[PDB]
Order: sequence, then structure tokens, then C-alpha cells
Amino acid sequence: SSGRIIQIIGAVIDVEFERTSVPKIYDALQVDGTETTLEVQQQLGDGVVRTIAMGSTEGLKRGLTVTSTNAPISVPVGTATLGRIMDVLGRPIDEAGPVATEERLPIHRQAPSYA
Amino acid sequence: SSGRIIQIIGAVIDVEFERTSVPKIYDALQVDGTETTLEVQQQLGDGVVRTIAMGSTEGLKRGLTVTSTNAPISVPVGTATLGRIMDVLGRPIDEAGPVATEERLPIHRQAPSYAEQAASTDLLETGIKVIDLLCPFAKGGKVGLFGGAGVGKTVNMMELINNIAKAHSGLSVFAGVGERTREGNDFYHEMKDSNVLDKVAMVYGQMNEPPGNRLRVALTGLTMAEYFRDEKDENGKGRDVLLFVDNIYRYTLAGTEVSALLGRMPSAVGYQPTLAEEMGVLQERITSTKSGSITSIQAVYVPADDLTDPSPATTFAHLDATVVLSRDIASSGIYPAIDPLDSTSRQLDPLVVGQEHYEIARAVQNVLQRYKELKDIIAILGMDELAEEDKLVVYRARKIQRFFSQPFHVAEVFTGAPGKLVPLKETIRGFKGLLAGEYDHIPEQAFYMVGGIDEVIAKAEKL
Amino acid sequence: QTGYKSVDTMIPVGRGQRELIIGDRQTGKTAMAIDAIIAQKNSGIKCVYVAIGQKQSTIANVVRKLEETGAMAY
Amino acid sequence: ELLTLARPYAKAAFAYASEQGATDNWSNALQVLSAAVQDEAFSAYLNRPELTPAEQVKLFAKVLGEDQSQAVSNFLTLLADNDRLVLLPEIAAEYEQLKSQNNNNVDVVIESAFPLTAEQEQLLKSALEKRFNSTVTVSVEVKPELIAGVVIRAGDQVIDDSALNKLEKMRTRL
Amino acid sequence: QLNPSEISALIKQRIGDLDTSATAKNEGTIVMVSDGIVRIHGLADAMYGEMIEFDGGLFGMALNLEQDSVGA
Ligand SMILES: Nc1ncnc2c1ncn2[C@@H]1O[C@H](COP(=O)(O)OP(=O)(O)OP(=O)(O)O)[C@@H](O)[C@H]1O
Ligand SMILES: [Mg+2]
Repeated sequence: SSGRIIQIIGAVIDVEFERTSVPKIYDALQVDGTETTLEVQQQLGDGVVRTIAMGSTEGLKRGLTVTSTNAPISVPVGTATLGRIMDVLGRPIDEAGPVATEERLPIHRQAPSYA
Repeated sequence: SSGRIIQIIGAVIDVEFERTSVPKIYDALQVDGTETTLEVQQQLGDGVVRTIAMGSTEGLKRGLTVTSTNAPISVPVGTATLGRIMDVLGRPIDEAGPVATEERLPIHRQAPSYAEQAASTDLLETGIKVIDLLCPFAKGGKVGLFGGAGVGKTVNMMELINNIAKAHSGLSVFAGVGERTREGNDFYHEMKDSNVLDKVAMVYGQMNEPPGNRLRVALTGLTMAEYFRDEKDENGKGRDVLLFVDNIYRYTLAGTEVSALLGRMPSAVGYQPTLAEEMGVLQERITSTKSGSITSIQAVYVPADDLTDPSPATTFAHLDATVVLSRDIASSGIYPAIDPLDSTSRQLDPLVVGQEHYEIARAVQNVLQRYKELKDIIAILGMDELAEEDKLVVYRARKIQRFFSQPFHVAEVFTGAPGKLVPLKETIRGFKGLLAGEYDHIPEQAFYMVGGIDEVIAKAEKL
Repeated sequence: QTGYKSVDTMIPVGRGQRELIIGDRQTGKTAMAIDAIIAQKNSGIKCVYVAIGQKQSTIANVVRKLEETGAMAY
Repeated sequence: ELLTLARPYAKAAFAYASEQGATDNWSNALQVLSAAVQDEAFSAYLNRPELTPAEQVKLFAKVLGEDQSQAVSNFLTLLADNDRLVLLPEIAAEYEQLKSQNNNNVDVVIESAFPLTAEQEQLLKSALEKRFNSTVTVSVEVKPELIAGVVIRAGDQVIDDSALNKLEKMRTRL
Repeated sequence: QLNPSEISALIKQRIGDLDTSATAKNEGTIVMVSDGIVRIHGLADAMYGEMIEFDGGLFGMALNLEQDSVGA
């Protein structure tokens, strides 16, 4: 379902989840309150997980609910992104409205093979 | 009442016991699965102990039973080991069958008491020019060999071995401590072809075993030397025995390795704080006694030729001579290739060596060091522009360098293996004459690769 | 044999040694090792290489060079 | 160390139980749980990683049977949260210390070579009463390996009549 | 007291399922994961350097042997 904060230090945060569902090592996490997203870092175990911040650290209180996307960071990709300026999340900042591509690609992948 | 494997991390081992039954320190612990053995390092309460593995670090299973001996590490000793090579545990590693004796003694005795120091300092001669003139030895002394990689250092030690063996029934012993086993095998075979093993005992730690083994080989050799010296023969005084340390620095490093894992905090260089304790423990059991004596030779390595840090510093506070080998003197074709200007001994004293020998050494120091500092200007201009003074000085220095060229007794193939072992008195005579100039009229070549004045004059006349 | 006059003369190497090469970066240490390998083409002995912490492109380049010499047959 | 860690919990438990006089009940529970944690099987079952604090708490309630309390449950909960379950017996021991000193009773442990008769034991109880304590808790022990005599330990306080005297004479002669 | 307590423990919990039948010494539980470091619950039987297989079919290396866990 959802987890919530235990502690806040700088940009590193912790979430408590039920043993039934604990997020994978890299997944997008939606703070269910304010507008902030989290990236899974470690499988601290016993329903405990450690993460990093993607926005400001403020307004955040220990216990506020937060959900997983079961999916890592995926941003728009393609020619529609060209000639544009997007954020670290692919969100436009050039005030050119949303990008007209729905192709999405994760930020993580494996190194190209030797062959 | 047997302990079990409770936690293992690299080189540190821990065991649970029944709190009534607790092993004491430094006693062997018997792996009930394998021959591997454990030494107590500290008692962790509750029947918990900390140990180091003597032998392989394989085959280990958490919860494997282990027993003790309730007694310190004892290995066999006696004449039934000469010419045999043993492990850290005293077992035949030469495949020459088992050892013959059962005379087994522990390895952690205390240092000899104060009252039993040999009440008088002694001296040792080697029949070698540079050493017996500039590096005197006290029987029971401490000798350091620094550097040297373009020459056969082992050749030098083996020469000293033949020296002492022919010089005395006092046997010899070497311990492999982080041994470059190529050189160890070479030394083994060359002593073999020398046919001299009856006065030699061999234990090797060869950079392949847990740090404790390479730590403890030193104690093994110490114990052998002790007992062998203590064999009072037909007179009440046993022979004075000689020791060979493969490297003292590796002895330091052996403890240095796992100190932190032992829970020990690092030291000024990150080292083990028990450095000085173990060092003194080692050295103070190496002395001359009221009855008999023990001396040793220590092959020294220097990190980056730097001496200004604890690892050589502590050592130096125990040696008696600093034999520092010379590379470019070897490039000068000199057989011993030993530096004549840096090596010293605390034994250079008129009261112990007499006055004449001391003052001859003084004069030769002066002439050689003065010749060195003129090298630059000689190169710049030439001999002619120097005053007539010091021309004879240059000639005498060159002849001194030639005189130092000593054909080796035991190489078996370097010039025919000719021994010199010239008396100290004859060399005193020759160098006195050379300093006076008795023969400052002969090409230095006549002084090359020879010994006393007789050889020099004969060579000069034959040519 | 190493092909390099200095190396082959001043500091030889024999079958079984533990000689070491050391220096700063981009010093042909890679190249020197490769040349050493090449030299033993006619020795009949075998030769093995290990790559550590390097971009795969580098390794492929080296391999291609060896095949260009055909050395990557022994 | 471990005792140091246990200290505050003992203080809290003692204060509360004394304030509720249920000190005996908590002491019994403490003995029960100490025995419980002593069991290898019970611990290994408890330390299985798939168990939230609730599992361990309810397990302790079950093994305690109809003896627990809400304060007991809260205590168990808090210790499980920080996983301090391990050092429980020391907490119990200190708790005993607190009750003894609070009731001013002193517990005294005596070892004799030969077994004792209640006459002598009462005599010694009276004697230590003359040592000016409130009350005494005598635990005797037969120690025939000891040459003779009775050795009495009150914490740091010890009095001897056995072989030790002889050890003293030998060291004296030397 | 002591033995009665033990028996009462066996009473209020019978055997505790033999603690899941000695908790399957040939089974290792995934506990703590960070940066390619694996913490394992159980699996008392261990060599210094065992090959460690997983449900994923991959392999790990047995390095650290602890009283409670395993470092791999
Ligand atoms: N004997 C030589 N003659 C001419 N060029 C040379 C020689 N040795 C090396 N070089 C040149 O030096 C360049 C860089 O050397 P190289 O990259 O092999 O160093 P490296 O050992 O790989 O160092 P690093 O590991 O830091 O990359 C090469 O491109 C090569 O052309
Ligand atoms: Mg390179």
C-alpha cells in the first residue's frame, strides 16, 4: 500500500513498509502530501528502506504517507524533447507546455557488452 | 568439554568453552577435524577465546568442535634436527622422514635474567678485510645487513657460515621469515654442495601462510639456538651458536598484519602498539651468558631507503653493527661490495680493540672520506691542478679499495672459491704500511683481489 | 627476450621471474607489456593477459592489435 | 557494560512495580522470561527474521500464560523495538538488587565443606544481624573440596576460615 | 523451577514447529542488501569461500562468518 517517514537527515530519508510489499532497489516514490519524489537506495530490511530526496526537504514530517510506483525514474524521450529544456525529471521548465512524446525510458541500464 | 567454531573473520578466530574449563594463553588448540592448530591470544570471558590459526585457513565450519592441549607450543629439539628443514610446527617438510628425537620444549620462555648476562664483553673475528677492520663483532652481537640486490648476499652469509663452522664446533641455524623461496632454495642447495649441513638447522616462513606462522618461525629458531647453546659439553660450557634472520622487518610485519583485527588500535604509523614489547621479547632472549653465548645475523630490508620511521628505528636500538651493502663498489668489480664509509659498529673502541687498530681505522676513515670529496674537482680539472699533496692520498685510497677485494671462500664458482680468512694482525700490518706509504709506489692492481702484503708483493713481482 | 635494447641488456628477465614494471600514467607500460608478448611469438611458450578497470574499447583495441600480429593464436 | 545498558530499565520497572506493589508479580515474570531467553530453541524461534515486534510480544504473552499485564506488554514492546531482549536476565538481577536494598534485606551466600544444620544457620543469621543489617537471605552451599570452614560473601564483603589461611601461611614463610 | 520452566515452555509452545525443522540449514534468508553486499539469516554450514546460489540462479561468495548472519 503505502509507507511513511521515520527520520529526516539532509537529503537521506527512510520509509517503513509492510513485509508484504517493500520497494525494489530503484523505484519512484510519491510523497502522498506535498510535491516531492523519492528514489530507493537501500533495502534496510524489516520493512525499512533508505532513500534520497528529489526536491526540497521542507514541510516533511515523520509519519507522512508515501507510495511507490514500482518503477524507477522514466522520462520522456524522442525528437519532441529536442529544442526543449526539461528538468531532472523531464518536466519542462522552458514554459513550452508538456512534451508531446509519451515514450518513456528509465535512467538506469546495463553497460554495453564487449561484443 | 570441547570448544566449537563460533566466529571466523579472515585471520582471527573465536571459540566457546564451558566457563569452568578455560584454556590459558599461548597453548595449542586442536582442530577436531583437521591437523590445523590454534594459539590463544586473549580470553573473552564466558568461555570465549580469541585465536590465530597455525596452518591452513580452509575446511572451516562454524560449529566445529575443537580441543586443546592445555600447554604451550612445544616442538622437538636436539641434534636430531641438523641438516633437516622443518615447518613452523617442527614437522619434516624435506620429505626426509620424521624427526628422530622426542626432546620437545616450549617456545615462550622468559628473557634471560639480569644476573646472568655474560659479565664481560667479547669479540669475534671473521678474517674479512672491511668487516674485521671496520665492523668488529662481539660474540653474542647483533648484526644488520642493509640493502644489496646486485650481489649474492646469501653468498656472504654462507661464507660466514663456513667461517664459524671451521672456526668452531658452534653450529649454525637459519630461519625463513618471509623468505624469497628462490633464494632460500639456492642457499639450501649451495650449502648442500658445500657438504655443510651438520651444523645447520632450517625452518622456513615463505610468504604463503597465515601471519602467525611467519611470526612464530622466529621463536622457533630462537628456541633451537637457545637449547643448542645450553648443551654443556664435557667442560660445562656449550658451544657459542650463530643465528640467521631472513628479515627482521617481516617479523615486525607479521604482527603488524592482524593487529587491528585483534581489536588493537593503530599506532603512530598505524602499527601495532605492542611493537616494542614483542621486539624486546625477541632481542632480550639473544645475548651472551655466563656459560655460553648466542649471536645472530639479521638480513635487513629498508623501505624506500628511509630509516626515519619506527620500523627500522626500533631495530637499530638492538643491533651492534650496521653493515650497509654497496652497489657501485660491486660495479667497481669488488667481490664483497660492502661500503667502507657508512657501515659502523658500536664496537669500534680502543679499550676493546686496542689502540693501534682503532687509530688505523680512524686514519683510513679520514683518507677515504677526504678522497671522496675531491672527486668533483678532480673531474673538473684533473690531478695536476691539485697540489702534490693528496696525490699520494688518491693512490693510497685506490690501493685500499683494491686491498678490500677479497676472493670468496665459498661461492664454488666465483674465482675458484679460495678462502682468505687472513689474521686481523696481518691486515693491521698491511694497512699500517699502506697508510705509512711503505708500498705507495706500486700500481693499485697489485692490491686487487688479494689478501695480505705477501700476496700483493708476489703479484707485483710476477707482473 | 623483450626486444628493448635497454631492457634486454641492463635488466634481463628469465623464465620464472617475478619482475615488476612501475611508473606514471600513459607510459607505454601497456605497450611495453604488449611488445613483450609479441617477442615470445617464436619462443613456443604461452602468454596470458588480464585487463583490470579499463574501458572495453581499450581491450578490444588491444585484441585487434594482437590479431593484426596474429599473436592472439597462442 | 551490558549491566550498564540494563540499568535504566530496571529503575523504571522497579519504580512502577513498587508504586503498584506488584513487585513480586514482575519478579516472577522476570524469572520466567529469563528462563525463556535462556532456551536456545525459544530464542532461535524468536530471532527468526520474519517476525515484527508484535509476533515476539504475543509469543512472550503466550509463554507467560495468564500472568502478564498491560505494563508488562508495554515493557516487552519497548524492549523489542530496540531489540534489547537479549540482556533481560541482567535486568531481572538488578531488579532483585533493588528490591533487596529497598526492603533493606541483604542476601548472603555461604559455602561450607560439610553440610550444615539449621541451628548453625540460624546462629549465623543472628550473627550477621549483629553485623547490623535489617534482614538476611541465606543461601548455603556444600563445598567439601574446601578443606573446612564456612566462607561468606555479601557482595564485595568476604570472610574466610578455609584453606585460604594456609595459603597465607605459605606466602608468609616465603 | 528451572526444568519446570523448560517444560512449561514446551507446554505453552509445543515444539515451535521444531523451529521450522531446524530452519533448513541448507536455506539462507535474504536480510540486508546494499551495494552488492548481502546479509543472510541462517545457513550455519559454511566454508570460508563457498559458492552461494540463489533463487535468481546467480552466485555469491561466502566471505564473512558471524554468530548471527553471513556477509556475502
Ligand atoms: N616505444 C614507443 N615508441 C613510440 N611510442 C610509444 C612507445 N611506447 C608507448 N608509446 C606511445 O605512448 C602512448 C600512451 O602509452 P599507453 O597508453 O600504452 O600507456 P599505459 O601503460 O596504457 O598507461 P595507462 O594505463 O595510464 O593508460 C601510446 O599511444 C603509444 O603510441
Ligand atoms: Mg594501460
